[PDB]
Amino acid sequence: FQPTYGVGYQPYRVVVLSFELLHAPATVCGPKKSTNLVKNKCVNFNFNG
Amino acid sequence: YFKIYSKHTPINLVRDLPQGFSALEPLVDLPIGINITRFQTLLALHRS
Ligand SMILES: *[C@@H]1O[C@H](CO)[C@@H](O)[C@H](O)[C@H]1NC(C)=O
Repeated sequence: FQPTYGVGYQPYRVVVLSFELLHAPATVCGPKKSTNLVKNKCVNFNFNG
Repeated sequence: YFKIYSKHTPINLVRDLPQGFSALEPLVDLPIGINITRFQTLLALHRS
């Protein structure tokens, strides 16, 4: 590798992420968001499922 | 799911289990997903 190389010869860092589902409980979850709590009104609530 | 429930109790009885009521709080749930059929306690030696 040299810095004066062509774009087809320049170094590329590659990260491959492999996602598998196994019969064990899946623990790597995404960040669920949190809508600003509203009180004293008839609303549809979803607290931790 | 591996559920570990635990309770700490202050007792002063010498030999056997004391007679009483104490409900065990849930401490930690572990995502292990493995088969378990046997167990073994781990102790600590005293060296002098
Ligand atoms: C769990 O282990 C026991 C003893 O080795 C075996 O009889 C049983 O079939 C196993 N179960 C699973 C789901 O692997």
